Amino acid sequence: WLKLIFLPSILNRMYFLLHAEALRKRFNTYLNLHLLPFNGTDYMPRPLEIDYSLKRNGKVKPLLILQKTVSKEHITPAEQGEFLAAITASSAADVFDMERLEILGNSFLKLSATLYLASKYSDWNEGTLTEVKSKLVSNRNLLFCLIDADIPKTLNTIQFTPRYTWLPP
Amino acid sequence: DDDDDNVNTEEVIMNFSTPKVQRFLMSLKVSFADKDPKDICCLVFVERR
Amino acid sequence: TATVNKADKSKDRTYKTECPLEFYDALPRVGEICYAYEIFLEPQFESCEYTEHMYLNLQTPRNYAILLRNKLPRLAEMPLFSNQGKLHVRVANAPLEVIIQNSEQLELLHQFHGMVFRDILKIWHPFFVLDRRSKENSYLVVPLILGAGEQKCFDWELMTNFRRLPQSHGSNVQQREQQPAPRPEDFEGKIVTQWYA
Amino acid sequence: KNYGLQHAFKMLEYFKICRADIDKPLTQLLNLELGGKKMRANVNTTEID
Repeated sequence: WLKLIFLPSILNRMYFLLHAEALRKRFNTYLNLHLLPFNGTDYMPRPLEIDYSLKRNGKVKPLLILQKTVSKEHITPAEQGEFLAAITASSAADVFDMERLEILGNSFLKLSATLYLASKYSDWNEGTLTEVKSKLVSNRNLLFCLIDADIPKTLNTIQFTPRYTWLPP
Repeated sequence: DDDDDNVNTEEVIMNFSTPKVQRFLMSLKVSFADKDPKDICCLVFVERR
Repeated sequence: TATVNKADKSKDRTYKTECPLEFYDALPRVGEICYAYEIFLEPQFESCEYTEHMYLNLQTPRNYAILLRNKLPRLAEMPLFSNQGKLHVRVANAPLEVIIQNSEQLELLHQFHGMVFRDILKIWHPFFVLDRRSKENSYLVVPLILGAGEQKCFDWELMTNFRRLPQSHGSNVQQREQQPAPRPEDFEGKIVTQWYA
Repeated sequence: KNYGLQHAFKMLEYFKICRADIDKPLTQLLNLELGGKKMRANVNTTEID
């Protein structure tokens, strides 16, 4: 009885854990990184980590992201828990959310859109480049280009209230 | 009797009411024990305003 | 190009949610191989006089698994927070492969699975119905017991006994006179409730 | 965070945010060219100095 008390939470978490695993395998396959020993059949998913930052919980140090960008020896496997955190929205009152990854993702998206536009339309004034960049990274464009990827059907965005708004398997 | 006020309120209510009210509360509890608030919709008819 | 849709910045859309591919069509079938993944709950809190009961109970080998026709991938360890501390939950990587050769056996399995939510957790709703369509989000939860050796087997006696939770009824003196004397053994490690209170 | 910018650039091709081209693959965005008529690479350095 005591073990079964926790069953709804475990089932709800395994739902989105399987969703995140599917996303992880799909993205690793798209980048041809699925054949790596880390991401192959020998993948050991690391345990989920609590985000304690959440409210309800001389010399320059080299930057890690660039260091693994220029060298493949420091490429780390894309964690399943990280993908679950990306899926889980803040509205779902879970122990992790999507905001911290969203900051880095938004900055990278802005940088990449800027570089792409500057390389594609180097003969434009900065007003139109800024306008086009704002349109590209706008909420509507991201919404549409994620809806056409069948991602929003697997998001975790509602609070878990099993007795009220949940359908058991 | 005790210090737990949450059960003290129920105990004093059940001890300071006529059997009509006590039986009414017991029926209300056994009819809507752990149900969904969206699923229950009931009326209570009494005489005086 | 249009600027009409720039005003409603706080819009939202309705999306048809889809279960993970493993959960879809995961209803175990008669005569087909099925996989059960035991769920292990590991208490992290230190045992004390107030956390003794959970810390001893959750380490018992009488765990429950999840039955699927599909094979689950390796799952990350998950943390859970009870009132008396943090919990670590892991799903066994190697599934338990068993065969179902009887129709009423599967019926009993699904009956127990439905009973758990209907009575033990009280997630049931009047319009809820046991699902046999073998479609989205269809899998069972089965209790496990120790058999021969380290291998585990289904708790057939529990689900053949607990099709529904017995209703709590009080016993008066006259009918308590001839009732058998209570024994310590049938009262050890069980679930009891106060019908008089 | 897991695969660096070179591998992350392919996501924008996957999400169709940035349309790819034969001349300029998406993985070479770090090779940005300050191109166009706005440069004059034949100017000797004394004019700049």
